[PDB]
Amino acid sequence: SYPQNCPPDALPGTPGNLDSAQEKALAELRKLLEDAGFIERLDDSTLLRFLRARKFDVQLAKEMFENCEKWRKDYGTDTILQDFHYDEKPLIAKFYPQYYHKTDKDGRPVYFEELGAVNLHEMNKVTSEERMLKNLVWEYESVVQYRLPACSRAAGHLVETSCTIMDLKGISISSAYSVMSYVREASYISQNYYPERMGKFYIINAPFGFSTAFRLFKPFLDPVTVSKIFILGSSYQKELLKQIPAENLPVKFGGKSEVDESKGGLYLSDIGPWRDPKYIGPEGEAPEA
Ligand SMILES: CCCCCCCC/C=C\CCCCCCCC(=O)O[C@@H](COC(=O)CCCCCCCCCCCCCCC)COP(=O)([O-])OCC[N+](C)(C)C
Repeated sequence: SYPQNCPPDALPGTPGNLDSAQEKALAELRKLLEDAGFIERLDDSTLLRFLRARKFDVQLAKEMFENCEKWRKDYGTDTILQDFHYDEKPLIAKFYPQYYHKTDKDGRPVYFEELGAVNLHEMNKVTSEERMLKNLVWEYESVVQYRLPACSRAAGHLVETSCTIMDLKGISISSAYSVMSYVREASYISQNYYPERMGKFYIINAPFGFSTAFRLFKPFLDPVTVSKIFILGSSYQKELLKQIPAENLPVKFGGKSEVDESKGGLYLSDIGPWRDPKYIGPEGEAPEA
């Protein structure tokens, strides 16, 4: 168990903040699904996320959920946490940092990626696209099962979304052509299978003409997705501190938070309430390496 209701000042159609019509829509969809033979992921949070993804259209949300359930069983997502071994992670992480550090003002996990060293040919030597997306699915289920529950216990309310920061420092804009396929697949996964899991998505240190580049990706992205994405130049600090306390924001990004050499520095640690024994529960500590 952990807090299951969003704060009351959150949007409607989120748990704890339903009107009678949203209520009836949730009970209807739940009954449809129970009739279909489903069992897992009939909790308020999940179903309201699919409803919200379809503006509370019951038949459309049901179709969404059913396709997602189908893909979970086709991809083997339900055991992926125990059946995927991303052994090449220490290699890829040196091109492509992907880490967490603490929480935002609403309790969301803060997730970071740095793209300035990503080189496609090198990682092509290290891995395949299919495995990188297996790892993406793996990190989604991991944040769901470990990070979000602890985050919810720490905030005192439900937390179901991430605060993501993606640093473009040092990318070459001409590189974007090379990753559309990957982005198309990643976004396809995030939108159809993890709906309503984005919270805020900053893009910092963006180089000039990047707003032009991002156009190549826009035909992949839901409008709800694009409304979450906030593109910034090198003046990102004030904006980040609006959303994350300085104590929780790494020093390289304008805040005051630090990680020691001992603990693996910023990249290799995984500091946050999902590491705190006060806030870990029946799910245990997140896998860590
Ligand atoms: C060799 C093998 C294959 C090769 C693959 C190589 C590709 C690798 C390289 C780079 C990958 C870059 C894109 C990755 C997409 C990340 C999105 C994501 O996580 O999903 C988000 C959906 O959000 C979207 O759908 C929006 C994505 C658009 C922004 C990306 C364009 C910037 C690229 C600039 C171009 C620079 C080019 C660089 C060159 C100097 C969800 O966000 P969230 O909920 O906050 O996150 C969930 C948290 N979790 C995931 C931890 C669970």
